[PDB]
Amino acid sequence: VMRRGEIWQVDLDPARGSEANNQRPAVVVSNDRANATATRLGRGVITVVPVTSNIAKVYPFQVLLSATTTGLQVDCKAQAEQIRSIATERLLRPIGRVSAAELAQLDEALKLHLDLWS
Amino acid sequence: GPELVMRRGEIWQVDLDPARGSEANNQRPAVVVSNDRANATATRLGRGVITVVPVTSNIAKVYPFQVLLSATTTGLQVDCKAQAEQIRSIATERLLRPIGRVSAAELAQLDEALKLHLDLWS
Repeated sequence: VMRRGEIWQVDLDPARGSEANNQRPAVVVSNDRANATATRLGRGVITVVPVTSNIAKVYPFQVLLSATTTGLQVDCKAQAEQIRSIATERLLRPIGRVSAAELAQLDEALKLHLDLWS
Repeated sequence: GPELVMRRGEIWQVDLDPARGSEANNQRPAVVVSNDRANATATRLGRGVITVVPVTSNIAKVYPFQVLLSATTTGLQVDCKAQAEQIRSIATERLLRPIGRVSAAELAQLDEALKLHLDLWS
């Protein structure tokens, strides 16, 4: 049981170059039928958007996540340009859930970054 | 190695290792799906991250989140299928060489597969 919108701590190592690395929170963004399939076999993959506490300059393909509603300890930003499909074994520990507003803007960021305007 | 001129829809050979579980692994073709503003930025800076869809020649069953890619037009040596469920942002340091490009109809199917997989509507 993992669901779209949930924030999990995930293990991204090893990484190369500007790829998000270390262990960090990430938002599940794959659909829940795929999530259910991945949990079924046990293996399978799920797609997540990594999160960083280094807010700095926020781009239109990135979304500010509130520590107050997510369970995070500080406000972070989800980087849609770092989207990654991961083996379920990289899931470490659940932290929380994004609001509906935050998730909707993350759908917008994904559509922008991947040029999915239709 | 290569000059970083990758653009959306192109097929490039990329190094995905090391990988865990069902993650697409080793060096294999993948389809560039990140927007060309970001890709051109990566060209200008000579570094960045490029979002790709890895490819497998194990056709088997083509699910709605996967797209059949023909050997005739891609420059691939056999028919392959793009796996939207394996979408991954990768360092430009992982790009090995350009292979070719998918057709516009194939890229449109890949757009639909991505929207399906990531639960997006437009």
